[PDB]
Amino acid sequence: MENFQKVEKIGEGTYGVVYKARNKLTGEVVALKKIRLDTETEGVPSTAIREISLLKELNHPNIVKLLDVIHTENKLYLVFEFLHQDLKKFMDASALTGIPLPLIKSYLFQLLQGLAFCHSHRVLHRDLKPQNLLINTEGAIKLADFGLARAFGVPVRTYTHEVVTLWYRAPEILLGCKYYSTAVDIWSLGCIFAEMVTRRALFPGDSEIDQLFRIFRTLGTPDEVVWPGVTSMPDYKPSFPKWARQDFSKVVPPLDEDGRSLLSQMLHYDPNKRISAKAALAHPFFQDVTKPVPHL
Amino acid sequence: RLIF
Amino acid sequence: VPDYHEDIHTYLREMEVKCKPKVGYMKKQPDITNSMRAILVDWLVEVGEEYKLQNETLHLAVNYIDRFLSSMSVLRGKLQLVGTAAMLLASKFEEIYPPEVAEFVYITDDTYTKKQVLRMEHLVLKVLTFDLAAPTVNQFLTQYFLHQQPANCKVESLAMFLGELSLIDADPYLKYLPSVIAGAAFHLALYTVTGQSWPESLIRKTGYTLESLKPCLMDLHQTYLKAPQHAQQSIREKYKNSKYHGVSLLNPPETLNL
Ligand SMILES: Cc1nc(N)sc1C1=N/C(=N\c2ccc(N3CCOCC3)cc2)N=CC1
Repeated sequence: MENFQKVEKIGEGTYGVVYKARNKLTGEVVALKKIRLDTETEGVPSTAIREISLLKELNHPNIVKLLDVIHTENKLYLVFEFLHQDLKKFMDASALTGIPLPLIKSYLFQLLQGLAFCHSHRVLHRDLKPQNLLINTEGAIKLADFGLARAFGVPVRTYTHEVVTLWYRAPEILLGCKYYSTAVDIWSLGCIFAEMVTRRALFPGDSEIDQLFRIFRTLGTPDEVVWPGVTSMPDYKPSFPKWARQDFSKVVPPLDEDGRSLLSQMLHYDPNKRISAKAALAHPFFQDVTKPVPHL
Repeated sequence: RLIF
Repeated sequence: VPDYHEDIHTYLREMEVKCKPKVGYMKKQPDITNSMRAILVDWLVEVGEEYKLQNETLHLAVNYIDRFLSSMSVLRGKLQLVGTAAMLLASKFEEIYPPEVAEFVYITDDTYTKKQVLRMEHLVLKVLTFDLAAPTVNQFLTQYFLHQQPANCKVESLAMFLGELSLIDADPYLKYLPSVIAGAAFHLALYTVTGQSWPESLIRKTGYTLESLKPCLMDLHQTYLKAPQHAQQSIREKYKNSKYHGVSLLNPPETLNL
């Protein structure tokens, strides 16, 4: 720790505060996560156990780099490459103008490569939202905050009570599914894509049931044809109101036919049909993708 | 306690 | 969706080699023995029953312990403390909500303090270099099960049983990668239940012919045959549950037709 000079506090996340620091020896700027170790009640928090063990495995241009872990009696320090802001803040700051389409397209393409890498290494992120998506000044975006992430060499069991964000939550989870799959990550990413495009959250629900009904209101109420099984899912009720599917031209106006098509495949109700990250990167939406820099 |  | 199954399988086959324990380690421990390890593992099975922990959590704990004991000498009086910190770590890695540390102290009957367990956790982390996402027999089994025609849930329960039996006996089982043991367990469970055999889907995918599985199979069959006589009985008692179709009551085959 002696080689680091703290510069400023940037925040906290899912647990333990985040500082911009510089290595006094090499000049490298890093982001330090400081974990307060409760060395009498709980020990190393499971978020840090997962983030470290998973990130150490994942080396990819579009996944935040964990540079070092500095492990002391009283303190655990995580050293990450520094990235100067999150998508959520950038979107807030680009509100009224919009994030330019080309940049939207480049971000999505890079997020999908990040995600495809995770999924082909048996890692589910589980918690994708704009606040966990970090950008630099050169036009790159990376997945960050892997404190909720899980290895899925064995299927990941879902949490009776999801502590995991509402707005980007997939309908199979809202409806009481027993396991997660890589399709929940694709659903969130679909939500974030739309939110970049329209400048507001696709599905901003105020409870589990209001979340569902908002999805139903836009994509239409699912049935056995669209999604074999729904009707026998723990939390499915015959009394769900019956909406029809909105046309995506009205959901995402600025989007061309290619974007609309990819988005519709990322938000497929049936987790078995929803497009994989691997496949989405084959989409013709990405034919004219470039690497614009944000006006930060 | 396991005694070994 | 099976978009990533080849990729994950291949990557698990890479990682299992990297997460492999030293095969000859128990002979460099001056104070502990295969037989004490066997007692510790059998106790961890019961702890997992007691707290309704997933099976993956037990396989992970045993991998942490063997990797730990591969480089650190441990006195018999501290072995259960290594085991308790490993189970805590595995629970944090793998469970939705892991038991509290206090609960882990309670389960040794207060033979260590919460502080001791916590410091041991930190030591286990340091020695494993925070590399906790270890492939297990249970993970290779789960993948292998995708290749049943049709899926048979006695076959599934029985192969898990057998794969757990292997955690108990360092000799011979530390000789084999999880993917190989999982291969043997799956064949042996299939053969036991139905008379069928390590399917050709898997021979191609894994590159393991049934012949190559032979040494592990021979050992696993002998373990299966002798299980009702073995000093440690926790896994048998566990797999009598209807949860598991009582597979551990089923009669093992006296020959394997190899
Ligand atoms: C690795 C990591 N994990 C987190 N939970 S945050 C984090 C990192 N953060 C980094 N920088 C920022 C982190 C957060 C932010 N913001 C969040 C708070 O409002 C302002 C923007 C801005 C920059 N750089 C690298 C990693």
